[PDB]
Amino acid sequence: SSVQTAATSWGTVPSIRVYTANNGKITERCWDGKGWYTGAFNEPGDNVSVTSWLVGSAIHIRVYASTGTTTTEWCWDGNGWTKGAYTATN
Amino acid sequence: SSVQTAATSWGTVPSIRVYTANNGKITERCWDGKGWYTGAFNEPGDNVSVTSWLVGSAIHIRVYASTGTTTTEWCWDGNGWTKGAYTATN
Amino acid sequence: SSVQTAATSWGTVPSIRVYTANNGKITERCWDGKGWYTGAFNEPGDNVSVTSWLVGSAIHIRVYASTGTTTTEWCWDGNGWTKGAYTATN
Ligand SMILES: OC[C@@]1(O)OC[C@@H](O)[C@@H](O)[C@@H]1O
Ligand SMILES: OC[C@@]1(O)OC[C@@H](O)[C@@H](O)[C@@H]1O
Ligand SMILES: OC[C@@]1(O)OC[C@@H](O)[C@@H](O)[C@@H]1O
Repeated sequence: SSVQTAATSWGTVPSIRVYTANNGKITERCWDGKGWYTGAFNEPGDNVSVTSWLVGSAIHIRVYASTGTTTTEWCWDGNGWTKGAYTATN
Repeated sequence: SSVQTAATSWGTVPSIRVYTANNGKITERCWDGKGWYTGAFNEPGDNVSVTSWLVGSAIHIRVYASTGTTTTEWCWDGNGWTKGAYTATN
Repeated sequence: SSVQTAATSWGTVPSIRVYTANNGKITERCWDGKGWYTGAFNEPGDNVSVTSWLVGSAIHIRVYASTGTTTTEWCWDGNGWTKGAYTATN
């Protein structure tokens, strides 16, 4: 068994976020051009995917964390992570 | 065992598509700014990845669905899903 | 058990890169508008994710290859793949 990752990036420098699912926990490593550091995202999950988009200079991130058949969406919109409206009927 | 997801997004609103592989079947949930709904994509696969690109206002999506060592590419180019030219020698 | 893929794309044609983890090995298939071909990326790993960004017309790619709890970052910046600075404490 190996960890499972998901990655997103924005800008030209760039900024990168790498999410790793490891033993049921998803953590985040961050690059903003001057070294990797540990991000504020730490949530349960066995599987992770991510997407992001810019609006001007403002980044928006969506992380999809799944355990069993339940997927939880986590949202970054400039001022902290929040749970999103995503639902699915798996 | 957990489901496995892949996500893409475009624009600023934005639009988001989340693909979930669950028990050998890949389905699609969609956001266009006003609620999540079930998309037209429903194909067999144990693993999924996705990428997309805009040409002006027109979205193009590629979904890579894998079962065993066989990966099938599915294409959205504005008027329905079609099988793509992707091949690999896995 | 199925192979596991990750995909990225850039431009409008577009260019696409699809990475496949298969039996501990990650390989790359490439589209630049006129057929799929095998890319120069061939590295060990049981899991793969990818992100990319344009700077003008220059593509930059980051591939995250994981075996066990160890993730290795591979970088394309226009002139060959190189190992990146990414670390994590998994
Ligand atoms: O500046 C770092 C940070 O705020 O960037 C946005 C998100 O990736 C956060 O989890 C992360 O801590
Ligand atoms: O408007 C929704 C839709 O047409 O958007 C493009 C694709 O994601 C389709 O599967 C989906 O049904
Ligand atoms: O032109 C093809 C190529 O150079 O494109 C950039 C990377 O995807 C490489 O592995 C690949 O061989």
